[PDB]
Amino acid sequence: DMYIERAGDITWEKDAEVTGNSPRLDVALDESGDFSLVE
Amino acid sequence: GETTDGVYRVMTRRLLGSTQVGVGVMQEGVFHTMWHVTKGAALRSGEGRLDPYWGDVKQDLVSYCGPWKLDAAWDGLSEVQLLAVPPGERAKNIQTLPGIFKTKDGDIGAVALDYPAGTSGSPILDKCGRVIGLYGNGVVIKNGSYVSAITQGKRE
Ligand SMILES: CS(=O)(=O)c1nccn1Cc1cscn1
Ligand SMILES: CS(=O)(=O)c1nccn1Cc1cscn1
Ligand SMILES: CS(=O)(=O)c1nccn1Cc1cscn1
Repeated sequence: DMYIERAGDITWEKDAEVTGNSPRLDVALDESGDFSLVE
Repeated sequence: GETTDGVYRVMTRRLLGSTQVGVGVMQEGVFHTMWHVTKGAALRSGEGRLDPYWGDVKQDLVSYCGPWKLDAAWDGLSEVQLLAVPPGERAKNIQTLPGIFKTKDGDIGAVALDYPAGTSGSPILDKCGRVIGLYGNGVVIKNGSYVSAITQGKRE
């Protein structure tokens, strides 16, 4: 049996760590909810 | 059970010890997570039971106790925050500028951040603290890195 436990409030944090790039990708979404790259 | 708004871990005791299989959002008395985290199974909150109310495998979303309530959208311009809730680790905000998934049915925001699979369902937020979607359904790219769609439901 799966169970849930609270982990925090949902709030924006000022001066959070900033990372990650912003790729623009061509993708396909199938009937099973899987994304795949189109090339 | 606990019904306070917030981000929650989704755990199971089926495997070794207590294992985190994902994360979700409690808002307006409804629990929101990705379909692949629970497979649509019922959940426990203390002595209370949460039954599935709506779900869709293609969207990879599911709501419990009521209809999907989250309706904020990425503005397509600004940085957002992933409120990552990794297994065994404290909730932590990570700021990023989303990229884009371009599909035959329109464009979706996407976040290029790497976390364990049990982080799926963690919320992505705008600067007003609104949940614009959930992290955890995406693709593996050319260098082995992970890029998640910003997956959002529809408030009926
Ligand atoms: C490409 S990226 O910078 O989004 C990334 N690469 C590995 C992990 N993450 C996110 C991250 C970096 S430090 C804490 N979290
Ligand atoms: C991505 S992972 O599976 O190595 C991982 N294990 C625990 C947390 N993370 C994510 C992380 C934070 S900073 C670099 N990696
Ligand atoms: C890059 S991957 O998809 O092969 C992966 N392997 C371990 C974790 N994840 C990433 C993840 C985070 S939330 C859903 N999936």
